[PDB]
Amino acid sequence: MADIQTERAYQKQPTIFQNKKRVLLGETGKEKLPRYYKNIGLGFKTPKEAIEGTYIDKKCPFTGNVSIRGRILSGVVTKMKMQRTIVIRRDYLHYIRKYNRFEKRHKNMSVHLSPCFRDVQIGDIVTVGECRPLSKTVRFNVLKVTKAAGTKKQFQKF
Amino acid sequence: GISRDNWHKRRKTGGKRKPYHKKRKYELGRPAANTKIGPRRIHTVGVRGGNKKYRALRLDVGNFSWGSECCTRKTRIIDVVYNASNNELVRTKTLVKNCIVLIDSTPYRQWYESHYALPLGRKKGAKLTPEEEEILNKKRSKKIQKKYDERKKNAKISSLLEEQFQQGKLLACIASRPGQCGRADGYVLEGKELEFYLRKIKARKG
Amino acid sequence: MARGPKKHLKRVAAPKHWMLDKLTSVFAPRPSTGPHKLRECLPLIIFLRNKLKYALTGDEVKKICMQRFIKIDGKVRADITYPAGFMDVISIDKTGENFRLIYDTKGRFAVHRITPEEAKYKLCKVRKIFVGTKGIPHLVTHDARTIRYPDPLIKMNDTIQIDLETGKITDFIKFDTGNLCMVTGGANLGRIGVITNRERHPGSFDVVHVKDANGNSFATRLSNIFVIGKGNKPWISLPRGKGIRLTIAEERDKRLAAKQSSG
Amino acid sequence: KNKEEAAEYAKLLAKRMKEAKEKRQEQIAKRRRLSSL
RNA sequence: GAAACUGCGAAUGGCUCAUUAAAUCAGUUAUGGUUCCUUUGGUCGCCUACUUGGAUAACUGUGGUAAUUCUAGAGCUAAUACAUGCCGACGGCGCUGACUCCCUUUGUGUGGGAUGCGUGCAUUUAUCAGAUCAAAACCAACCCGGUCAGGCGGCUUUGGUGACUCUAGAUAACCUCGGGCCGAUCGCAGCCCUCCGUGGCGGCGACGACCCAUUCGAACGUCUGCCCUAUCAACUUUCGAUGGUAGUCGCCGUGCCUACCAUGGUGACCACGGGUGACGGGGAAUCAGGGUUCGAUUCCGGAGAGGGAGCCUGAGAAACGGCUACCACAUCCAAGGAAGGCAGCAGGCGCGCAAAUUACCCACUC
RNA sequence: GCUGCAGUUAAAAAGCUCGUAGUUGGAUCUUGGAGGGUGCGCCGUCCCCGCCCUGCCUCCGAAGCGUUUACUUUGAAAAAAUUAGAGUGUUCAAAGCAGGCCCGAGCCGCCUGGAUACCGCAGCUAGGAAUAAUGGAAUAGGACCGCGGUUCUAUUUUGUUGG
Repeated sequence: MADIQTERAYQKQPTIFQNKKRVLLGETGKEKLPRYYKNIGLGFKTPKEAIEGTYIDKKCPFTGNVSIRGRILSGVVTKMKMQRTIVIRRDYLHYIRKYNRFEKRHKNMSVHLSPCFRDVQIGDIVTVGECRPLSKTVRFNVLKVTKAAGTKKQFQKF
Repeated sequence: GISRDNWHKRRKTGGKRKPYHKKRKYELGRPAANTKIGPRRIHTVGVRGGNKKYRALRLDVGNFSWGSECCTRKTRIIDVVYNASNNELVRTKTLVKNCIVLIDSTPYRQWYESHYALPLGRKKGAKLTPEEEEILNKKRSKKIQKKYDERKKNAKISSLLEEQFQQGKLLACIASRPGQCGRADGYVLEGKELEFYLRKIKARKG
Repeated sequence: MARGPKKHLKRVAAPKHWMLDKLTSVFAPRPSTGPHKLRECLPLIIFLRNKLKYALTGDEVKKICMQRFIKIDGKVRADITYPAGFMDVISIDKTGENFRLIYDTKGRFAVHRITPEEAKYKLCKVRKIFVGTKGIPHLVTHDARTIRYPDPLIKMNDTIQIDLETGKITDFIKFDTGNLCMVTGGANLGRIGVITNRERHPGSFDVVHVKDANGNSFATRLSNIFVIGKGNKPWISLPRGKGIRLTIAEERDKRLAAKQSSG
Repeated sequence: KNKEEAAEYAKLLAKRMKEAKEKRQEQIAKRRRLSSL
């Protein structure tokens, strides 16, 4: 959790209003914050964390004001140095006829990562989706965390 | 002049982008209104695609709405108290979106007393006897007491807002973009936001 | 370039299906702004002097038009480069001819005379269906005609019989498995046929498996499919050929057999 | 003219209910049969 | 009907390839991130109304300047230029209401009112709305329908897209104001009046406007593909380098910019740096097959008009057959001044291995 | 010199080994009978196909929906010019996109045209399931209202509305 609100500006979802009010129990009222969410589409389940969560993230595909349209890509997570954003490495095959073997090649792609996803840990394969320019670098948003404790080289548990 | 284009600076690779074409009007951009509080002045600006955008420089009244009330009143904007972006904005008393201002309350008070007939805070007897009392006294027998009776329950109003009423100045957050729109509008703070700003207002103050 | 709208067309960079020659000049007509997209249109000038042979010059095409001789969908059009298109009518009166612009199996606007009725109505494919201003709803057809208050069944991709004097939809056809179809673009441009299947993709791109009256099957993008009535029952004239499509060998077999003997 | 179109359109949508309304009924009644068991 | 004013074009075309090496660009995608003239489709009732104010050109006349696409001064004076502002009306409907009846002291329940006084859209803000599902026992209130012996039951509603804070509706205002909109045109030629002079009506033929969509587009965003080089191996930020967060700015996305706050982002899968007989592609040439090389150049996309930078207008231009400064060049002069940009068509100099008429026409193609 | 080079002595295997990147990687997990194309004079010859001597589940469609891919296969999307390449009497041809007829003109006229193909990749579709990788349960886990105690949330419905 950690107090979100943290900054100096009051974090809130736009046009989702309040009004607490008098009388007893709650008190005001118990949830104290109406929350608005939506499913991205493309059959990406909007994870519970999004609905359950307090966090604000405009950039979030479920909780925020961003639409996912365009290319849907998958990549492996190389970095999770930056707050709320990750870098994924995309391997692809380059074909060279002139004589014919193509050589592995890669590209790194910066992509925003909603706090709804966690355990975003380097090594994880992830499915990101195209989006409106979030930041000068970031074109994408993490839609699904593919996972696996597998890759055994260790034993994951639950 | 000013040039939204990235095509200066450096990419992510870090390589020196080489100059392609000049600075192009399509990329065009501008100086800020830096709108300031006081007797109204506005200027028209030519924007892309025809279309005219108001640049407000100096504003004294805005249209601020009391959300929980569901009512909006036009008041003088007294001053700038808090600004997340930059402090100068506050000290200079410059108007921008997200700026936290103090409006004036009197229009809100006049409406509230009239509609609920319970007067805010615990002001005074002499005041009641004077004007606003006349409204309170009202009557029609009849006319209005029945309405006042119907109301009650809400009418609690929230401690933080009422306390502010005593001052005669209410905290509000500028919703609109004065430099763009030419209107300095906003909503009275409240609930949680009001709690956060009060914490900021006292905390930093001293 | 780079400050404004192009006003010229280098001929050669014009759409093939007008079948303008290579020599002649540098520039093709270039369709005015109008009810049909520039690629997908047939500037009257090409119709009057390139298909119908009424005109020789472009100077003549103009002289014809200023008479008022020619109406498109009923309402005299006086521009040389007016962008007429699919489902348009075109009526030259003091000559008594009604023509409907609808495709070859080549994919070429065909010279297709229609009766003095029929000329009354055209079939438009719904492009969007809209709640406009004040709460009114509207449909938008391919040919850029907006009709308010349509009946609530009508949904994007359905087609719609427009009156024509009056505007006014005077019924409709749903897009459902088994409807007759006209192909309005792409490799299969001009083929007519029933349906069979719409394969659906979220994100983007829906394909329509079509089967012709010869059990010939093919796909195109949903964008390219136009509904024109009920199997064996088109709601308009079809051009000779019933948009069939025949192999270059079949095509040769017909060409030599029908003549140098066979009347 | 616009008023006539709006009024006529409402009739078709409102009148359609009669024929469509029956459709729903063929569900409510059955909703009891399945629950029976 | 010379002209002038007005409106529109002049942002297109034509020309060259210098700059420029993931830049440009090609194929693919996209705008749910936005602007869009025009066409096309829609949208237009609330006591000067039978219609408001007053001035500039063309013109006349008088001139100035060595020389000017210079222009003064004055006297007029046109408008679909300019600044205004209305007949139109129509209301029941909202809040207020002299009040009054019935079943019950006070009250409580059920009721209904003569007369007063925000309502067209646009924009901005705030709020609501934008309805998804199956059954029962009791208590407090009260609607109808069939009733006698307090006693039996029961119903009505919300547009679309895979996903929007989408469209649309309701409430409170706001003004972006004089500075949103709702319109202050022509030339040629028989009607009728619950009734008498009026007001209502009739032929031929001569652009604006608000808002929405459309069309031609535009501006950005996706990937995937580029020459040589390591005698270029670490690079990028205190003059933002990568990210958070909020604002200002822009047509709009975005470190665009700025504050604060993090310390990032990239590299042997060649980054960074440098070079270049590099504009990029469709294409071209050489033909076993594989390949090998070129592409400035009749099309597409991009770029520039002596070099650099800035700007006005307008929907669209960072325009040079616009302007403006400097910088480099050149020209006229009565020496104070003043006027200019052939990588447009011809032509000419210089350059070189190398490249045409100082010609005719808008008839074709547009 | 991919296809398709040479390196003992001709120009050319580092003095030798370790070694990261890169490249490269063992075996092993499903087993005649007729339909349609073109030759030869009612007969047959020679391909191609489902067969004989293999998506689950949800509970025909729909939907659930994919273990990841690469690959390959079938579609769409794929500028014109160009190029390969059909139809076409520029007299021939390069070209060009025409033309050829009915007709002796009273025909107050007919009509065929101006194909198609290629189009890298990447992306989009789709079928295959070999090949190459890839998925887990052995410090036990997944399945099936197998069953329960604990707690939460959403709206049908006791006419209506509140507890």
